[PDB]
Amino acid sequence: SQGIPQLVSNISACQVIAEAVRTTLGPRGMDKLIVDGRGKATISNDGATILKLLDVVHPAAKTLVDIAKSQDAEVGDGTTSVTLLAAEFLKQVKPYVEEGLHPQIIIRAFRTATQLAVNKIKEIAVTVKKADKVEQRKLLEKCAMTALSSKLISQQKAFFAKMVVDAVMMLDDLLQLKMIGIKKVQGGALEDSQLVAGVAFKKTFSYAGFEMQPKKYHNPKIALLNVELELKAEKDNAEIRVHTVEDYQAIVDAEWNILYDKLEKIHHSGAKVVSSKLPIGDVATQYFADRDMFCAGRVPEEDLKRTMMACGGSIQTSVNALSADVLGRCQVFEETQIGGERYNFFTGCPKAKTCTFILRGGAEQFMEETERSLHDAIMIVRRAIKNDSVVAGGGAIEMELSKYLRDYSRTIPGKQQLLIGAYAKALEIIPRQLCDNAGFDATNILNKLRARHAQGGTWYGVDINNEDIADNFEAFVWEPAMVRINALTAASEAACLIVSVDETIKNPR
Amino acid sequence: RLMGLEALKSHIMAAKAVANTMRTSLGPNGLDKMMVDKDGDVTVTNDGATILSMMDVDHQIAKLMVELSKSQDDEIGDGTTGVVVLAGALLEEAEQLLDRGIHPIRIADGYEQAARVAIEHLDKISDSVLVDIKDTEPLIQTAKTTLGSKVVNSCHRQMAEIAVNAVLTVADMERRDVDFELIKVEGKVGGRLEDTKLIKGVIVDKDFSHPQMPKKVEDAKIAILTCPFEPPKPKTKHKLDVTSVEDYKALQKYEKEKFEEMIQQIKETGANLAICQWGFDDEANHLLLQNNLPAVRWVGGPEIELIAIATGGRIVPRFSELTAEKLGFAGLVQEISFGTTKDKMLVIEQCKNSRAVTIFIRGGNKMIIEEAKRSLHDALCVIRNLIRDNRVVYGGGAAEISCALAVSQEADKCPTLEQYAMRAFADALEVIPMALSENSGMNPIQTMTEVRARQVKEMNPALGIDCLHKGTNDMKQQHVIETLIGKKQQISLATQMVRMILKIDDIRK
Amino acid sequence: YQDRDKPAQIRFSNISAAKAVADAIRTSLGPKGMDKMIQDGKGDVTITNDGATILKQMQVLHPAARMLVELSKAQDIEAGDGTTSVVIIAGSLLDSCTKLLQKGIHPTIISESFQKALEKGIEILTDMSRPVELSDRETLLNSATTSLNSKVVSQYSSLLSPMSVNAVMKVIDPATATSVDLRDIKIVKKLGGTIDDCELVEGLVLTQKVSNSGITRVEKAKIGLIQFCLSAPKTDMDNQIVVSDYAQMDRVLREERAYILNLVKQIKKTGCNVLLIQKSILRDALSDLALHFLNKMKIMVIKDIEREDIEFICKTIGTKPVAHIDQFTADMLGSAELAEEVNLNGSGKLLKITGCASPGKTVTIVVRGSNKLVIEEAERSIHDALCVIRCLVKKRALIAGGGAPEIELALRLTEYSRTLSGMESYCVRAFADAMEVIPSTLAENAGLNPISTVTELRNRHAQGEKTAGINVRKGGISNILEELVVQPLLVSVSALTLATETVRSILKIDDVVNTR
Ligand SMILES: Nc1ncnc2c1ncn2[C@@H]1O[C@H](COP(=O)(O)OP(=O)(O)OP(=O)(O)O)[C@@H](O)[C@H]1O
Ligand SMILES: Nc1ncnc2c1ncn2[C@@H]1O[C@H](COP(=O)(O)OP(=O)(O)OP(=O)(O)O)[C@@H](O)[C@H]1O
Ligand SMILES: Nc1ncnc2c1ncn2[C@@H]1O[C@H](COP(=O)(O)OP(=O)(O)OP(=O)(O)O)[C@@H](O)[C@H]1O
Repeated sequence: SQGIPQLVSNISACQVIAEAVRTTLGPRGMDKLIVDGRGKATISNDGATILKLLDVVHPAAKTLVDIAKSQDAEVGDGTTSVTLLAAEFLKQVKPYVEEGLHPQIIIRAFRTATQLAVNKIKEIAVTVKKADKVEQRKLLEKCAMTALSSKLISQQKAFFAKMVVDAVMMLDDLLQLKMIGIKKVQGGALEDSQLVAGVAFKKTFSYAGFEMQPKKYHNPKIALLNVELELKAEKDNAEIRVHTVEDYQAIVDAEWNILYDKLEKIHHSGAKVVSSKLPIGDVATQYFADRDMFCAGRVPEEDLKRTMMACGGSIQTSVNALSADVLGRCQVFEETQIGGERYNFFTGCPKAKTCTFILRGGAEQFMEETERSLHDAIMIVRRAIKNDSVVAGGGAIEMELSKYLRDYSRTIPGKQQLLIGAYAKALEIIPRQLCDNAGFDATNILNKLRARHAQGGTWYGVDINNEDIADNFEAFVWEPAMVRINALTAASEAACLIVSVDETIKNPR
Repeated sequence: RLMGLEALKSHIMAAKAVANTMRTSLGPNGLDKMMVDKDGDVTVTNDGATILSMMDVDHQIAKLMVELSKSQDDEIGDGTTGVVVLAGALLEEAEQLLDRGIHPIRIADGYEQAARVAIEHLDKISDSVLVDIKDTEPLIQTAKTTLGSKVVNSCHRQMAEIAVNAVLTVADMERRDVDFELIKVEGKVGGRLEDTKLIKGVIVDKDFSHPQMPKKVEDAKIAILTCPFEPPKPKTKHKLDVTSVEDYKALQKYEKEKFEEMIQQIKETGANLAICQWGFDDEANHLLLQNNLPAVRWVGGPEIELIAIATGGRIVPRFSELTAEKLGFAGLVQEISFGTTKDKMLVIEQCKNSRAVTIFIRGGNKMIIEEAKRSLHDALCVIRNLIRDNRVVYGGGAAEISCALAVSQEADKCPTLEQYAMRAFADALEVIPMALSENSGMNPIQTMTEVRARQVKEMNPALGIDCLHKGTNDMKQQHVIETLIGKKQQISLATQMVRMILKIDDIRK
Repeated sequence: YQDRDKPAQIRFSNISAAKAVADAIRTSLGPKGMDKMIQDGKGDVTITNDGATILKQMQVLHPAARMLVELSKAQDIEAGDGTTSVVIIAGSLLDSCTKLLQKGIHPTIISESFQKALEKGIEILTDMSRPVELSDRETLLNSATTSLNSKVVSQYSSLLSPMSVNAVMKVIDPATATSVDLRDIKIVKKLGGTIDDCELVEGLVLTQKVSNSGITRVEKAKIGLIQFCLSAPKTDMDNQIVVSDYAQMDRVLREERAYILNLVKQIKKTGCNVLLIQKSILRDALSDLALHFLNKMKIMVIKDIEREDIEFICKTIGTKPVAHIDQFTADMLGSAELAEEVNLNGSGKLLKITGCASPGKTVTIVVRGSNKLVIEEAERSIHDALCVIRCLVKKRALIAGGGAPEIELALRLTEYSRTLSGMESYCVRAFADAMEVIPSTLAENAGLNPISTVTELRNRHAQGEKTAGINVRKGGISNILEELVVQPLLVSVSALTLATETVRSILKIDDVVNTR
């Protein structure tokens, strides 16, 4: 099949990829349940999470997946924005394919209309650095507030808005999403959410060792191990069966000197505190209490992974390789009683680029709804300090580009008039799906939004809270201009790779 | 690959299959369920957490209802059966609103808005119990009515007395921070229901090595060892194999010289009770009889470590590490014989308001024992709730009908689209007393529509539904009292599970 | 349960058969509603959106679904308007009992509960209505142009409106009498002229001709009605006319002359001057010789009278029909001052009879027009204007339109449900939700959201009054009282009583059997 009907078979495989992430547009979007072959359920609203777990077999559908694979590695998210935009470019030119228009004319007008979208955005993007003489701390407190709006923590939203702007300030210029940790523990009020400057864990170590182990340290040597120091351990045991009854005393003593010589190598290294994923028995916490050493086992490996990056050490499984090359360092080591549980944490690392934000609440649904909004509020205040030239989000930049590409289409004669005029209606998928995913009326909003853009509204968009229209530039809902440029050029390039394909060759194997 | 309204109706039909199966098991007159186990055993129960643990449904919607009951056994305890029925009729009322063309996000946010009105109505019609004084006589009568649903109704007064003292030991009433983790349950076949005892400590089902030992230990000297005071035998198995007569006769020389030296070691150390893993010899218990030394024989593996945490001692593996520092403390160590049954348990009581209680439940049939362990844990969370909050609500369906009247009245004050979600929340809240009338053998609608008329016309306080076929309504006089936190989380976790289901619109395997 | 016998499946068959009648006619409600296309068996396609025609053209054969057909027929005689809206109310009512019958409720308990919702539903529409006067001519004039503006004829709505008010004032004494008969107001239409050339005759106007009687003008007319065919002697049995010669052929012609003149001489003794003959097709009602015998006695000839026109005559002048000449008496005669034939340029050859002087008050509205499509919609505009005056006499009250009493009925019955007890609490809850379909239909037919309009209107009625509703002219929620869309109370208050007795009759039907 070459010519027209091969393009129709590729334009229908584009719909099944866009429909998998059509309802996930927006913070209030619907979740998707993807179940693998093992039987585990995965509920996520993130578009990059769904596309990694689909593994579609169609060759024309594998193109739109690999474009989103390049988007998450460089930018970080926005995989559903580049998918619905690249899909709607094809559905407008689909009745023009059966008319007899060549697919190269689709290419020649997609390269023109994309370059007009770049010149219109850079002429309209406003650099917001010290507008109206405000502090930069108050600007991130307002933009992170709209990310937490219409949520379950709207009663104390002024307190949670100050927590995101304090966590981004403690890091360096290298900002990242994976450096911040979010913990979920049950109990307490909603306003008791404290902040940790460093890495903290739940510390489920409930063995012996009390009335000892001083919690204060100035410059301790942080030991990172994966050894088990239990008496009935699976790796440290001795079973010798004999008839000799004075050898019966020896097999109980030599089994103790196996654990004693492994504990003697810990104190010989000079480590003040020791950390281990495997649990630590009571006779090993007793030995450290005699030599005045701190010990805290049963820590997760993911909490250790953020610890070795900050403290400057590394994880060593065996206890023979414990020396000063792998011991971490910190300046503040304290102990709190947040939520009734013990909490160990380090503060003042030489490589202190990681933190942890503990959540409190009376219900688990009150915590998982926040951490979906907390990771979005972190990337909003990350993009604000990074890119100062921002534009209004919520489909405000899409409705302005639909106005600029419409009247310029009437000034260009030829086959580019009916195509770039269809390119302006193809950019309407961003404000339209914001209404249907929020449950509003998509007819009354878009007809009011396009009427506001003709009268002079250049920053009006779709409000996801109310069923009104509002200036998102004044409502502190922003998006960077360079991300919108990179999302528009990637959408037209992905739409070009489906249109330019005219025949599929399958090798017989 | 299902999307649209046909995928959403597949979720409601799968979730109502779990609700309508457990709709008949609501209340004390609920129809019990037969369960065929995998090994061929057939048990019968009416507990709601037991049904969902054995219901092996391969649908992903039904597995979320199983995931719902993983946390409510520890939080609310009593509302396990009703929360599945409340979640099912909420999706059934959402099915009525689905034909009207409403998006599920407005229904999920509409159910969240209507839930806050029912939470605000619960504490207003509440009543206080434990203000300004501590008491145990009214606290028994509230737990005496709830435990009458199972087959321990003939001995329901005895469990009400010991469960009040068990919760009040490990926690303080003025601190209002109760931990249910410190109260452990046990059981064994044999005896009667009146022999259930409560210890201010940890009791081990182990006997002495000599019946002529004293039945009480007044000294706070407990030695915890691994090898007994004899020629030492290993912890796994002896496996003796004699060589010749010279090996066996030299064994006789080694037996006598350790019968006088190892018992000499307990006097220079200063201990009285000798708890060990293996038993003592027949010739060894003669010398313990003269010098007043008790000993416990044949203690299992994990039974040793649970003694040392309550007594505060340390494990002594060899005889060389025997010191006075590794001793545990206790108030009075005794042994209790349950009538003619030679049980002879190790009763370690501290004679002080301590932080360790274990309730040892007996019974003449094995089917009553595991049903009483869950009934005591159901009574464990009830008295835990009264200390944290003395506010209670009138049960028997009186709380659900009174909350449904305030929701339907406050639905008219909402000029949004979510009024239909609030009116559906009023009729879905009343399905818990409506299934109480159908399970009691009466008309489900005639009993329901006469109690709601009684709560409005002649009297403003709420009345309950006489599901036990008592004299009349107003179960405050019938002493049917449920907690406020158990009711405020009943309407919360049922609403939050609907929002997790209404946000799922695609299952792909 | 076992449930071996199934008598409720016939109730579910009776509900679903009547639900398809109301759901097919639901989108034709309102002025901006969608029209309906029908196809006859011969191939004729006629576009008509009037609900009284589509139910006549549906031709249902189910006995349960036929109960909605005469429900619309009874609304045209009792109120004269509101036709399809009773069916959608009765159709949404049986949809609400589908949820009630699945719950285990017996239908005879719903029948006594829907009557209690009807007794309460009348009380809500009474105090919320606006009482007006019948003697005030400004009220009946202004409220009729507002209802006729939404009809097909609106440019002549300022002319046909005072002609309908002035017609009923000569017949009905204003603000004293309660009974209004629309059969006493005959509308005569003929080709030629415009609608502006109209005449209000206090007597009666006939469409026939006095041919071939050459009198055409009589004073002191004693009008009499004869149903017997004044013709030649005719025997239905076997008879024979014997012939003998040529002089015998002139004798049977004289026998036909003398037999009719013997009947004519019987008319002259009672003083009758105007003869009325019924229309007869099977035999000759009037021969050629009988037309000349009444010309010699100066008696006017009137024939070709429909059976419905006979009802207009006896209430006008007091003439009773006679079956034969031997029963012709003087007591069965009427009274008239003058009878003549007036042939205008556009009114046509009509018989104008003035000067009744008889116990009885009837009027006649003579409407002219050039085309045939002009005068037929002029009569439909008059009959739509005659029904809103008849609805105001029996109920001296006015309410807003656009489904505004239907939202107030859905809110007050919900508050009434919290104070009831027993089975009647849930039936009035289903009665309240079944009344919200009429504003939800008007919200969908006006191009708005059907759920977001009726939900905002319920909150406007809890704080305000019945002024909030759906305005189909501007396309949105506005003040119906300021929009001057006012309907009489008898359109709505009879729509509830007639729909409740139909739902009570449908639910009480248990089994359907066929006899022979
Ligand atoms: N508060 C808001 N109001 C209105 N629209 C919003 C809001 N937040 C996000 N959006 C819409 O969601 C889209 C972004 O989707 P998404 O959050 O999945 O990607 P992202 O996280 O912004 O991108 P990246 O991966 O680059 O961080 C934007 O096009 C924007 O229009
Ligand atoms: N004696 C009683 N009189 C009236 N109502 C009662 C009585 N006991 C329980 N209830 C009602 O029954 C509800 C609990 O239902 P049900 O007994 O089916 O669950 P449960 O078996 O207690 O839960 P679980 O399986 O976790 O023990 C409570 O909400 C309470 O209102
Ligand atoms: N001028 C108007 N403005 C707004 N709504 C109107 C107007 N006239 C009628 N309606 C509404 O339309 C409905 C009737 O619509 P339609 O014209 O299809 O039927 P009808 O023949 O006038 O009345 P019925 O259905 O009772 O016979 C009524 O319920 C009324 O509320």
